[PDB]
Amino acid sequence: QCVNLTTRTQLPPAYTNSFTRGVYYPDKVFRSSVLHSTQDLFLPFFSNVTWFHAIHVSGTNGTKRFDNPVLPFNDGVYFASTEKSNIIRGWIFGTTLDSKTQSLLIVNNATNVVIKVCEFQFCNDPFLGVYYHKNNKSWMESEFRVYSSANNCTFEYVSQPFLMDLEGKQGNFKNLREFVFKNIDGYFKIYSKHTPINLVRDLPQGFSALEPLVDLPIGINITRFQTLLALHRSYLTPGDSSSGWTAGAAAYYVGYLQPRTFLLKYNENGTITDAVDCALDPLSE
Amino acid sequence: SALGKLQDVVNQNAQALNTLVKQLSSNFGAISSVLNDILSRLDPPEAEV
Amino acid sequence: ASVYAWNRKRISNCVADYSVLYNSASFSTFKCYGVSPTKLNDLCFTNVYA
Amino acid sequence: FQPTNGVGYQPYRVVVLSFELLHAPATVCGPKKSTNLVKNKCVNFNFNGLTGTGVLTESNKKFLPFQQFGRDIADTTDAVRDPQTLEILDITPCSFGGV
Ligand SMILES: *[C@@H]1O[C@H](CO)[C@@H](O)[C@H](O)[C@H]1NC(C)=O
Ligand SMILES: *[C@@H]1O[C@H](CO)[C@@H](O)[C@H](O)[C@H]1NC(C)=O
Ligand SMILES: *[C@@H]1O[C@H](CO)[C@@H](O)[C@H](O)[C@H]1NC(C)=O
Ligand SMILES: *[C@@H]1O[C@H](CO)[C@@H](O)[C@H](O)[C@H]1NC(C)=O
Ligand SMILES: *[C@@H]1O[C@H](CO)[C@@H](O)[C@H](O)[C@H]1NC(C)=O
Ligand SMILES: *[C@@H]1O[C@H](CO)[C@@H](O)[C@H](O)[C@H]1NC(C)=O
Ligand SMILES: *[C@@H]1O[C@H](CO)[C@@H](O)[C@H](O)[C@H]1NC(C)=O
Repeated sequence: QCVNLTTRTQLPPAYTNSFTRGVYYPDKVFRSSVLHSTQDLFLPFFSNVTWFHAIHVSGTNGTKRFDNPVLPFNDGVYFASTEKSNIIRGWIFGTTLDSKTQSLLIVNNATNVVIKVCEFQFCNDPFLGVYYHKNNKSWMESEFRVYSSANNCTFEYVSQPFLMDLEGKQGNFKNLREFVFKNIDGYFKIYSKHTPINLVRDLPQGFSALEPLVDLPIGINITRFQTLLALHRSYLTPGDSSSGWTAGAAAYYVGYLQPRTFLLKYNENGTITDAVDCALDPLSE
Repeated sequence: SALGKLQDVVNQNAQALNTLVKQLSSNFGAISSVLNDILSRLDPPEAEV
Repeated sequence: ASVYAWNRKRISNCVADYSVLYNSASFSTFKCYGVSPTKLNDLCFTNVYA
Repeated sequence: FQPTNGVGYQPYRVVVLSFELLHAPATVCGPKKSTNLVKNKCVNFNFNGLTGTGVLTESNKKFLPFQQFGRDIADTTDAVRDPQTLEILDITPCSFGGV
């Protein structure tokens, strides 16, 4: 069900600064009140990341900003999305995305999460579909035109079914989801952290320690990835499969990790409460 | 900051002990630092070396 | 399945307990080829075709 | 498969179980054994890959839900969580000294 979307103007992306974020637990070792100094892949402090926009307001005279470019994957991605209506709904990590090599498919659709590893023939603009009704007032996930064909697969994974909100709430953003995707030694270790937020603009300041989530042994050569957003096709916008789709309101930040030394500070329970950089300023060094 | 020397002596002793302890996790030109893995995953001559 | 339509049963991500096959009394042939059936409890594999 | 033929013209359901090693990390393997929890004695322990020698007391160091091992300011093994039961132990070498 590949369909090339239209009515989407171009605009240079913005760049928001990351205020001391992107510190995860390097290992599974317990330390209480220890100023341990580790060396691993992290995000440099006070470094600005690309701010991809996704909004559709009446002020926008036909822009329909729906960004999902095929971003590179050097060593890691500090994926952080400020959603309020659950727009960011999966990732399409891969290597070639032309039905020749395998690609890690992590998509949390309406029922549950399906971490599938198979050879897929992806389209040029993958997305999900949620259709709104005026009779029973229920948002339903209908379109699943991510890929077009399957092949001989490999280790997959499913989970128990559940139901999310799926409602276009109004107001500022109320959730923040951080992720770190590293891939070394055939291990796609994923970190996660969910903290509340009451902001409507660029990533807030603070500090959080991302905990390990999954260590799927997939063994791929992922070097280029993309995002999986979702539209809001409703009764308002008319047209066809190519024109007449809404975009809601969301935004996701994408950063890149670099090898640099960090000085961690473990608390009296085992949770990292503060950390300092080594190569930022003379006082930091 | 009145008893500086009494604290400095203890600090130097603690640093010396910490360095002596940390000098056990060095390769010193060998394959690894753990002796049992060296004597298990290697032939007798190179293990003894 | 049939002889010309042999369906494979590729299975992974499990704990294979081989101590139930040869400790049975309902087979006729157990001619393993160079796998040491009594030693399969200490060898790890990636995929097990069936 | 008429039920009147000999012993050489009957169905024989044959399985062709095979094994092979790829470049991906192994995810299917055989089972493992476990011994009893003999504490308060200088014994040799091997839980999940680490070795050592010393008594295994029952301390109160609370680990994180995902953390498994435990060290100190000297970067040495001090407390390992039991795999079977979620009980944080404590590793301390037994008596040693001069006479
Ligand atoms: C979308 O455009 C690309 C490039 O022009 C083309 O290869 C692809 O076939 C198009 N999609 C469909 C569904 O035709
Ligand atoms: C933002 O990052 C980009 C990286 O290409 C670059 O323009 C510069 O480092 C930053 N600019 C500003 C204004 O923060
Ligand atoms: C969500 O994905 C699961 C797994 O493939 C599938 O069984 C289910 O039908 C999907 N739900 C929707 C609404 O597409
Ligand atoms: C809601 O209404 C739509 C539009 O007729 C219909 O397709 C759908 O089945 C309805 N769902 C329920 C649960 O009534
Ligand atoms: C899947 O099929 C392709 C082409 O037939 C083959 O090269 C590959 O080894 C198969 N197995 C995989 C990708 O695990
Ligand atoms: C550490 O854990 C103890 C035990 O519950 C708790 O009382 C204390 O507040 C914790 N320290 C924090 C959260 O900084
Ligand atoms: C393992 O089994 C024992 C009983 O045989 C039980 O007490 C223990 O809780 C089990 N461990 C886990 C992690 O389920």
